[PDB]
Amino acid sequence: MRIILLGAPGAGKGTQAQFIMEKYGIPQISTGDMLRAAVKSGSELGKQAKDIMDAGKLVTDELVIALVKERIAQEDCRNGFLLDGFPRTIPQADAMKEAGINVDYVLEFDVPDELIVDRIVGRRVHAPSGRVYHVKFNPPKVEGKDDVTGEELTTRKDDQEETVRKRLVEYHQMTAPLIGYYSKEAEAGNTKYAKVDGTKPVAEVRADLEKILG
Ligand SMILES: Nc1nc2c(ncn2[C@@H]2O[C@H](COP(=O)(O)OP(=O)(O)CP(=O)(O)O)[C@@H](O)[C@H]2O)c(=O)[nH]1
Ligand SMILES: [Mg+2]
Repeated sequence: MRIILLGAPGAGKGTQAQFIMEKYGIPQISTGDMLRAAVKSGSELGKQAKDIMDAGKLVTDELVIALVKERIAQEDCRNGFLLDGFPRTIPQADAMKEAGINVDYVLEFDVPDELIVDRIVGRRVHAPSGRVYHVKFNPPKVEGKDDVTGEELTTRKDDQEETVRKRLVEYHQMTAPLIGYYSKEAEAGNTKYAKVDGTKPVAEVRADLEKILG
């Protein structure tokens, strides 16, 4: 089973990764994990990636696709793989096709923007220890305090509402054509495509996934 899982930043698609991995006996793979592992390994692609990253440059789509192709040839992908959060653009999807990398399902994990903003802006952290909380959905023991140390909890600057909203605007503009691309691929019989309501309780999402995936 070969699955691409797509979702907006903050939607929390990763909440279903372990369910999928355990269902099919497949690893969760990502461009970030692939790059880190390649650089650490000193492989040929890893050396190219390290030189680019060490200069503060972005790896090319061609190198990213080559890393995907290499990753899925590894023995742990014999049963398939869960490719998390990539492709991100039509050019990247077409490069997957040109390279010969088809998947069985593309799953779009949807959460409304306003709920994403709620899910994120309510987060609070204790930076010294990296413990995190949420005001409405997972309140702390003592209002505004880490129930351990009692130091004033903070909010991460990346989690500021205006930064969150800007990220979502950019994501939808980038992703709309890609969703349409995969719906077309499904119409052509090359893959299957389904949207998932990620706002539901996790067991409800899981049941919806089971109906999609058979
Ligand atoms: N912080 C940050 N994240 C970004 C940016 N652009 C895209 N992202 C993506 O947004 C996500 C932010 O993480 P988080 O707020 O935990 O979102 P999430 O949906 O719960 C994480 P997951 O997709 O694994 O379930 C990351 O997956 C990150 O790769 C950016 O400019 N800043
Ligand atoms: Mg994830």
